Amino acid sequence: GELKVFLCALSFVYFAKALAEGYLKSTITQIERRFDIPSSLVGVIDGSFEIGNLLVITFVSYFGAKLHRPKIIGAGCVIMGVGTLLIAMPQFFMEQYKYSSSMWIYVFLGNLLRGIGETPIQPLGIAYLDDFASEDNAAFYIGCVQTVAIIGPIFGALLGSLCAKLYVDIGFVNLDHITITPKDPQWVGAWWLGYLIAGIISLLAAVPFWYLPKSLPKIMEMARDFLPSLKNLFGNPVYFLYLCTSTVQFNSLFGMVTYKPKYIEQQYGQSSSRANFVIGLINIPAVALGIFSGGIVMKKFRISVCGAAKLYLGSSVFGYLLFLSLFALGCENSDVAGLTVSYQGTKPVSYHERALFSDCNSRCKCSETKWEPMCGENGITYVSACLAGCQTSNRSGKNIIFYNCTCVGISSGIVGRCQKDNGCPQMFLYFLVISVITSYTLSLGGIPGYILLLRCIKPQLKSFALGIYTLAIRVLAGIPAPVYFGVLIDTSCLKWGFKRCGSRGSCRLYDSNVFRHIYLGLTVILGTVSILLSIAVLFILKKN
Ligand SMILES: C[C@]12CC[C@@H]3c4ccc(O[C@@H]5O[C@H](C(=O)O)[C@@H](O)[C@H](O)[C@H]5O)cc4CC[C@H]3[C@@H]1CCC2=O
Repeated sequence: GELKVFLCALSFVYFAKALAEGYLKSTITQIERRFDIPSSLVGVIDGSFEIGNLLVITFVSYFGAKLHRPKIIGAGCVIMGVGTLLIAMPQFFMEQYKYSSSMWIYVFLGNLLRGIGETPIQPLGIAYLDDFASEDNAAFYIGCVQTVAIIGPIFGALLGSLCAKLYVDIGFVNLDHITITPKDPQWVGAWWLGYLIAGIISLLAAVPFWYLPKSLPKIMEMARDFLPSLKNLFGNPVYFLYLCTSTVQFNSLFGMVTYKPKYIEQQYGQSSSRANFVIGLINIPAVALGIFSGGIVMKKFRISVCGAAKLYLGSSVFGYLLFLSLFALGCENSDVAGLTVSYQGTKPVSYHERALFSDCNSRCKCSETKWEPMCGENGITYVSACLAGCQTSNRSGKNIIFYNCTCVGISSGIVGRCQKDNGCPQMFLYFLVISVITSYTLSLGGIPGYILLLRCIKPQLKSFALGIYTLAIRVLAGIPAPVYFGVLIDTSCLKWGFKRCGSRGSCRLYDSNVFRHIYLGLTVILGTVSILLSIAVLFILKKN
């Protein structure tokens, strides 16, 4: 009765939190077309969240275990809603839009408060759900909660896409005078409406926790016992080894997921939409289904702790074994003159021989920086039409065709990177299928992980363990994994882009072989380390 009510309230809170994070991610990304934002501002916006969450996660998890957990969760939800509403404050204060000073403080404070209020949700909520539920149903409840958490960001991104379709000043200025269209690239959307909706939903999600009981059928002592509790948690070998296992596995998973869309873009030549669509709307449902399936399997067969560890190890092994198969599914580099091939059509050229300037385009004073893709009738892609030796351009229908191009004749061409011919879409189909299966298999061992985490510690330290677990994920896996993955990937960049100010943008073209090698190898190595640690965990469990 009351347990189901708490489960529903926690699921709604998880949905609201994930919707807020997904909307933030979608809006920041989609605002790029009009407002050229420095890479520092987006980084600081994300990092204020991290500081706010990490500074209080441990204290809330520990000092809130014996307090009124539902009321602390409700207060955290209220703080999250207040921060989300504060994020949208600058809209009401800035002047009407017409087509970094004293205005981003609102955004930073709103994100800081949101990160602070996010902390009591997972540790205290999961501990409360586990304490008063039967041993069989705890896994199922945690599985449902984590499935909702995984699903949420899809709804957040959908809300972001819906809001970006509306004009920024809707309600403030009559839309009849507005003559601009979203296709016109001076358009900016109503980013504040989604933040207001997310804040309202987060505030409404805190209502049920005021009526939930403290338990189902002082601070000085906590301060004194904090250190012995930490020693007991780290004195437990199962907990420490599973913490290391999860840290390494999430180091692998965050790196794989973060740069998966870019890997698809560069390896298989797919468009920007084609990759984000198959990642957000295909792999995330697979992850959610894997989590739910793991929870259902744990509940139905009454799998014990040893069985949970065995399932974790098996899921990890059978996921990374399938991920190893992605090495075979690789397309070769597209024929690009001056970077991968020379203007004479020679097969791969070394580093020292990069001949962006050639004899055929010698009469052409071209700029090195711009990247406008085009390929001629010979099937060789060129950096831009200027370096192709083209003299005249004709606009036919929706396309532009360049004539009298000297380099290709060594003479017509089309704009954009024309497709890879030697069966690359066929390989892309198998890559997509194997990636979906790998994501499902790897996410299958998610709830057995939590069961292993909760069934091998003394109960009065469940909350203070879970928070540490979360603190372990963000400090060691959530934050670092994108950084060095991106660095090692960018070591394989052949041509860099630039922004309107001069700082280098995202790399426009990578070497397919080195990119695939690094991206798959790092993930597989981290997965192998995680598998070894899981084997150690299973052996220690069998010993005890
Ligand atoms: C970032 C954001 C979209 C853009 C919003 C914005 C956009 C512009 C802005 O002011 C302008 O910023 C420029 C910049 O960008 O450098 C500076 O050059 C200008 O001098 C400054 O007048 C302030 C804000 C505050 C809220 C921001 C939103 C919060 C959530 C979101 O998605």
